Amino acid sequence: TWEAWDRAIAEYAXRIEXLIXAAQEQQEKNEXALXEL
Amino acid sequence: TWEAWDRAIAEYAXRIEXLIXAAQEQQEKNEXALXEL
Amino acid sequence: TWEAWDRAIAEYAXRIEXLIXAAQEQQEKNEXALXEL
Amino acid sequence: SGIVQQQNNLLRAIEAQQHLLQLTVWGIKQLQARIL
Amino acid sequence: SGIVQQQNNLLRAIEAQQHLLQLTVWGIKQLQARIL
Amino acid sequence: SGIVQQQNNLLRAIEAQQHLLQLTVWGIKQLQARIL
Repeated sequence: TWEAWDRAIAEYAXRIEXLIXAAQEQQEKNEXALXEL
Repeated sequence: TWEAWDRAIAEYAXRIEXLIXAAQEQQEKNEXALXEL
Repeated sequence: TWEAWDRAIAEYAXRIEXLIXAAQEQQEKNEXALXEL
Repeated sequence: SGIVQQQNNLLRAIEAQQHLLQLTVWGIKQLQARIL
Repeated sequence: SGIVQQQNNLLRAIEAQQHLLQLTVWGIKQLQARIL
Repeated sequence: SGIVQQQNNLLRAIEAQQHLLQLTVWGIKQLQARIL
């Protein structure tokens, strides 16, 4: 179905927009580690 | 509208193809810094 | 045509899913180099 | 400082694809609805 | 250890766009077929 | 040398998504036009 797909996209676009959370919040440790050095 | 969207995509796909400018032109500082080391 | 496009997408989505091969298999050298250090 | 400023530029580009991916999807949904 | 764990998080995000890009395309192909 | 050669491989992959994102959009535009 198309609402199976709308749901399956939205959740997936959730996972990505989770990863880019994890990433964005390293980048701002890295921009902490860079503070010291 | 759809030409509102065509315009709003194209500009956005501009920003990205700006970032990937900024990035591509670090990668080739990094590939300069790597020259030394 | 649309099968010109289906083919031209699939091959391209091949190249990417080749790069993300190359990348995934650095990330797991990096996660080897990180072993030592 | 440049590499970190850059991983940031990769991160940045990906975020911009994320908005562009959602825009393509909007288009698709408008076509789904109009054409069905 | 964090940066490597992160490049991994970029790599990870890209892989997730790859699956999302293929999903948009499926939609497109269903519209191509229905509307032609 | 490998990590830099790799950030390059991320950069590379993103560029390839950019071309694939534009291709999906072409499809969408052909459907917009045909179906309206």
